[PDB]
Order: sequence, then C-alpha cells, then structure tokens
Amino acid sequence: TQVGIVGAGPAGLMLAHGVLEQGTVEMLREEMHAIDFRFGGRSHRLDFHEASGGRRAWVEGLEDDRARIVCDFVAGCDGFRGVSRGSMPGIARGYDRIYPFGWLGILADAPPASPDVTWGCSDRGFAMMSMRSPTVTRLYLQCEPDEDPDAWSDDRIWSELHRRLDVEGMPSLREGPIRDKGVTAMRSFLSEPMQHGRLFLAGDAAHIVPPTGAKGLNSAMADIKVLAAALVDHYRHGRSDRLATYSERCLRRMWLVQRFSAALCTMVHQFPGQNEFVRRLQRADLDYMTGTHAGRLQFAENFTGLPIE
Amino acid sequence: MRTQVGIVGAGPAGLMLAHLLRREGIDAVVIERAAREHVRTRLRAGVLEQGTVEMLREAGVGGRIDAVGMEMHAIDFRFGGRSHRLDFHEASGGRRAWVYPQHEVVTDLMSACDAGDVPILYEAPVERIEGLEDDRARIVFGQDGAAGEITCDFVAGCDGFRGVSRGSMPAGIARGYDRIYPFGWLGILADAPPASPDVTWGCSDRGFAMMSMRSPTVTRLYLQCEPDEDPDAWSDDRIWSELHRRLDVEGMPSLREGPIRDKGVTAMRSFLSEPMQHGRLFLAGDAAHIVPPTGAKGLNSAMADIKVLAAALVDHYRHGRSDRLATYSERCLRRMWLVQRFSAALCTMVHQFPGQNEFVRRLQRADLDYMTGTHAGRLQFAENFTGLPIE
Ligand SMILES: Cc1cc2nc3c(=O)[nH]c(=O)nc-3n(C[C@H](O)[C@H](O)[C@H](O)COP(=O)(O)OP(=O)(O)OC[C@H]3O[C@@H](n4cnc5c(N)ncnc54)[C@H](O)[C@@H]3O)c2cc1C
Ligand SMILES: Cc1cc2nc3c(=O)[nH]c(=O)nc-3n(C[C@H](O)[C@H](O)[C@H](O)COP(=O)(O)OP(=O)(O)OC[C@H]3O[C@@H](n4cnc5c(N)ncnc54)[C@H](O)[C@@H]3O)c2cc1C
Ligand SMILES: [Ca+2]
Ligand SMILES: [Ca+2]
Repeated sequence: TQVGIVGAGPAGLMLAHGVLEQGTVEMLREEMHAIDFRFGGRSHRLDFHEASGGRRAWVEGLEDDRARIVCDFVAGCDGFRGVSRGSMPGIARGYDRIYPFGWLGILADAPPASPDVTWGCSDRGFAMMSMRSPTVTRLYLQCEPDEDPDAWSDDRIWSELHRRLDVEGMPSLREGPIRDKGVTAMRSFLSEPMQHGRLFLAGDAAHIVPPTGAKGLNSAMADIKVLAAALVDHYRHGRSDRLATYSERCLRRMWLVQRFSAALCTMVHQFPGQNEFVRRLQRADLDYMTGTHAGRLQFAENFTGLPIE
Repeated sequence: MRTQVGIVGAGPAGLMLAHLLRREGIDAVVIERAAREHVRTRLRAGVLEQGTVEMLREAGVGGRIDAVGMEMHAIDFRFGGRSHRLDFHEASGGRRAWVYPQHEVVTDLMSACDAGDVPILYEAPVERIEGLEDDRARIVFGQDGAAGEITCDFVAGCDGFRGVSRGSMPAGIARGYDRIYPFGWLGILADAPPASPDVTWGCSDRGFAMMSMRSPTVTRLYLQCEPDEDPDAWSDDRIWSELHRRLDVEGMPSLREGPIRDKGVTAMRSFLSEPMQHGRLFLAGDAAHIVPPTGAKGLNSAMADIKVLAAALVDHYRHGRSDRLATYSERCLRRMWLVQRFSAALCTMVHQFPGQNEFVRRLQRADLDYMTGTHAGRLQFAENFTGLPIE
C-alpha cells in the first residue's frame, strides 16, 4: 500500500479515516466550562470558558525506495511501548522524567457531588473527581508508583477521597459501588526527531505526558492532523515540504504541551522529601493561577488547546 | 533612650520607615551597626518597580528619581541564537520600571532623614531585642563596649539577612523556607559604553549571563559561576570569552570590551521566614525574606513591607486602631510568596543546573518560548516585573 500504519489506537484510526480539547472535537466533528481547584480548605472555580474568550472542553528500508513493515511511508502509531520509535538509526534523542507517584483510579456508581471536574490539591496528595453521567463518577488518588491495588479496600479509597476533596460549603463526595480499580503511571517523555526517512512517529510512540491537563490523546490527534495533511500535499499536489517539516512543527507544539502538563503535575502532587521552599511554591502557583487574570488566562488557553501548525 | 518605634538597621527599609514616621509625627530612633560612611558608600545598582517610585515621590523623596531616573520598558531575552525583546511597558498596559541605583536611593533617604533631624545611631550593633510581650520592648545594643538600651512601643527589624531581629522571634513561632541554588554570579564592571541599551539576559544552554547599563560609559556584566567560586579563577580573557559565548547573537552588535574592574562573586538564594511579626517586633525587608536577584525584587519588596508597616503604625497612633498592625504579616506574606514565586521562576528558567534531568532542562527553553512568545506569558511577566499590588 501507500501508507503503513503501525498500531490501531486513536491515532492509527484517525489517519486511516477522557477530556477532549475544542480542537480535538472540531477535528472529529469535521461540555466543560470550569475546573474546581480545591486547596487550603476552599473551592476555587476557574471558569476557563470565560477566561479563554469562549473556548471549551468536553468530557525497514526507511532510507530506501520502499519501506517494509515486517509501502511508501510508515506511520508510527504504536504507543509508548511500540517498536516504531526504536526503528530509527544515533538519530533519536530521549528526554525522560518519571514522577515519584502514580494514580489509583476508580469508576463509582454514584452521582457527582458537583458538576465541575474537581481537583483536590491536598497536602495528603492529589485527588480528582470527574463525571461521566449524572450517576457515574470517575475518581483518582495519588499513590506510590508501584502501588498494589489490593492494599486499597473500597472503604480506604472513599475515606481518602473524602479527606483529599471535601471542603466546607461544598457537597460532600457521594459514595457508591466501585468498578475498574487500577494504578496508572506518571511520566514525562519526548523523543526527537519525530521522523527519519519514510518513518513518521505520532502519539504515544513519540511522547507521553502526565494526565494532569488531559493532553496525551489531544496531542496524538494534532500529530495526526499534521501528518495526514502532509501526506495529502504529497500524494495530491506532489508537494513534499510539509512531510519534511513534520517533526519540526509537531515538536514546537508538543514541547509547549509538555510544559503545561508538567506544570500542573509538579503543582498538584506531593513530592516526598521535597525542599520546603519548593513545596510551598506549589500553593503560590495555585494562588496565582486561580487568583489573577494573567494566571487564569494562561490556564484557560492551554487547557482548551494550543493552536496546531 | 525612649521612643515610639525603634528601628534596627539603616539600610533602605529602615531609612524609609524612619522618614515616613517622621512626616507623620511619630518618633523613631534608627540604630545601625556599620559606620555612616560605610552605609552611605555601599554601591548597588537598582531597578525600581513603579509602585516603589510612586512611594518615594509621595513621601517627598522622589525629586531626583523624577529628574534622572531612567525609565525602563523592555528586557532583551537572548536564547536559541536570537534576541527576544519583551516590552513589559506595552504588555502591562503602561506600567514600567526605573533604573535608579540603590546607593542613590539610600543617599536620598539619608539626606531626607538628616534634614528632618531623624536620630540615627551608627557603629551601634544591636545585640538583643527583648520585651516583645512586655509593656514596652527593649533594644539592647552596644557602642564600643558601652551598653545601651532603647525602650520603645514597637521594634522594626530592618537589619537585613544577617541581622539580629529575625533570630529574636521565639523559635517555636518562626518557620523558615530556604533554597540555596547551585551557582553564583561573577559580577564585573567594564569601562565600555553599553553596546545595547536594554537590560539583556543571556539564557542559552551555555550558561546565564547578564548585561546592563551602570552609567553612559560603564557596562555591568554578570556570569553564572560555581557557588564557591574564586574570582581569581576568572582572568579577563576567560570573562570576555564566556560573555561573548553567552550573549552574542547574529543581528545584534557584539560585546563592547574595555577594562574590567569591581570583580566579585555573589550567592543565589530564596529564603522566607514566617511570621513577619510577633508581639511588638515587626520584620521587614531582607530580615524577613531574600530572593535571587533575577527579577529585581528585594529592595522593592522591602519597600512594600515598609509601606504596609508605616500605614499600620499610623493607624495605631493617629486613629487608635490596632487591627492593621494585627494583619501586617498576613498581608505582607501573601505578596511576598508571589514575589518568591516570580524570582524563583526566573532563576530556575535562566540558569544551567549541573547534572539536571534533560527533560526538565529542555522545559527551560519551553518556558522562555512561552514567556516571550505568547500574550499570556508576556502579561504575567510584565505585571510581576513592574510590581504586584500592595495590600
Ligand atoms: C489514566 C490515563 C488517563 C488519560 N487521560 C487522558 C485525557 O483525559 N485526555 C487525553 O487527551 N489523554 C489522556 N490520556 C492519554 C491517552 O490515553 C494516550 O496518550 C493515548 O492512548 C495515545 O494514543 P496512541 O494511539 O498514540 O497510543 P495507544 O493508545 O497506546 O496506541 C498504541 C497501540 O499500538 C499497539 N502496538 C504496540 N506495539 C505494537 C507493535 N509492535 N505492532 C503493532 N501494534 C503495536 C498497541 O497494542 C495499541 O493498540 C490518559 C492516559 C492514561 C494512562
Ligand atoms: C547585586 C544585587 C543587585 C540587586 N538588585 C536589586 C534590584 O535591581 N532591585 C531590587 O528591588 N532589589 C535588588 N537587590 C536586593 C536589595 O539590594 C536588597 O533586597 C535590599 O538591600 C534590602 O534592604 P534592607 O534595608 O531590607 O536590608 P539591608 O540593605 O541589608 O540593610 C540592613 C542594614 O541593617 C544593618 N544591620 C545588620 N545587623 C545589624 C545589627 N545587629 N544592628 C544594627 N544594624 C544592623 C546592616 O549593616 C544594614 O545597613 C539586589 C541585591 C544584590 C546583592
Ligand atoms: Ca494481588
Ligand atoms: Ca516590664
């Protein structure tokens, strides 16, 4: 064939054809207004819809004449554990930072106590309440990176979620039967370049982020929006400049996405043994982000999605 | 020997407070450990926030800043081989900063204090501060071996990072937050007229450097160096070599060299102590908090503390209300944690950290790109650099 797509993820199916950015929605087409950051015993509802001016969120032979997937071009869409990223010659460079924690996630048959996605930036550790339906809620707890889910009974999970999320004046967390308990990792990684000859990387094969900020899929999509158009210009108008600049343009937008994702991750989680000045700057960062127009503006523009080149 | 407010330290914070109190009729005595001639000739550059300039102007000591203070509109951030001129006057909607050296602020304030007969004791190091919950506080000092005591309603601890007032808090009350960064600054003056007029920051992966105007014919230059560094390990040739490497970009004039003088090394540290008051003791300025000099914030923060403290003391003596004294620390700390955030953000973005994680290192360029390249980034920089509001 012309284009050999490795991996059948959301990036692999978007080229052949959680929380989503407005750009990801319109790309699929072609509903969130605020996040409640809780800290210091108080709710801080950051209306990013208003601050953003109306944007919203929603819930072998790569140098030869032909490439061979054991086609003209190979689209690496095989995620963080695929083989496409290692399919390059000294060409690749890796930027890696793992965070000293994971997330314990549950799906509960209980109505959300509030309609906004809620971030509990507690000194016990991070917690998050997100919705799915008026009767189904999605919840996360910061936990040890290698945590055994068997150590967390249903009662332990609800107790800790209450401690990390409840504040006076807001409805308390509603409890219900628990489904889909699991532990997921927290890691920042990016690899350069994102192309080499006939091999083009996208999505998790190129770069992973911590889920704080909901960017891993939305960046995979923008990766595909760019790779798809370049292949269109190549096959339709005989124009190869877009393919040659694929890595350059994806990396520009992604390094700003890594920035935002990491900024949230390092702000809302507790780091064991951290320098006490750096630890107190987490609250200063939360106060500035929620409490000033400039802080709210930067959050709103980044959360709803950066432009795509 | 008896007064209303005893002020420990005749640096900018103490002199400003003595001056404000004098014009409100409130009696104060300033006690300073060094010699007047020493304090008067401590030369230090200075970038003043607009609020600081307004404060000096409204206290009758802004005449010379109004006459020769050099209005500053932009910083040139150099990285990735290019200049990025961030116009914070535009980004902030018209607020700005002024280049006006700290030693001339101190000259201005000392002249105002002397013209108002404010009593200042020099060569009189304070040894203890006691009676913080007595009817009147006691400042125990010595000139030579002569023991002295000043009795006062309130003690303003304006004696800097190395003073005695911070340690006079009951240690079960005070909490410190401290980070020493793993680098210092090698600083020089060069007898060469500045090639570019803007404050210029070299922020590339080769290491931090800074260039600014000391005077029309003298350039101030800083280089990131090792924290314990001997200035004698930096010959003139090594200095110019590193400065060219860290600052020069195509499309901007190359560095103008000239005689090097005033070579020295300074440390980089973020520190804040809580609370800023206990009983009759109120801390202000470097006695309470210091920042790394990226961002031009230490003197301006000391002046913000003094603005709040003087107004609280006026409310107490003039209007008989003590609630503003009661909230001094709460209000000053809220601002100062945001100043610490800003100074720290600049410091961790523009310096190379030895052995740093390569992902975290590359986010430095992402942060520079976002701060210079987006309206939202420029706005935040500009509002912080020109000065946050004061409560
Ligand atoms: C807990 C959690 C929450 C998240 N929340 C959000 C969110 O709210 N918003 C958001 O935008 N993102 C979110 N993400 C990130 C997002 O889910 C991922 O970034 C996304 O899966 C990336 O898509 P991808 O197709 O590139 O990778 P994947 O989805 O991992 O696709 C890789 C595919 O390739 C296949 N494959 C692997 N190796 C090979 C091989 N050798 N040959 C063939 N096939 C192979 C795999 O089996 C898999 O099907 C979250 C991630 C986690 C873990
Ligand atoms: C190189 C450099 C550049 C800077 N640039 C800027 C800038 O552009 N903008 C900015 O806002 N800030 C800047 N700063 C920070 C600023 O200089 C300080 O924050 C400022 O000096 C703080 O003033 P202060 O009155 O609190 O303390 P200090 O100036 O330290 O004065 C304290 C005084 O107390 C006296 N004292 C100490 N112990 C005793 C004792 N026991 N008894 C009596 N007296 C005592 C000392 O002798 C001294 O005179 C810079 C700092 C440096 C090092
Ligand atoms: Ca088990
Ligand atoms: Ca007594």
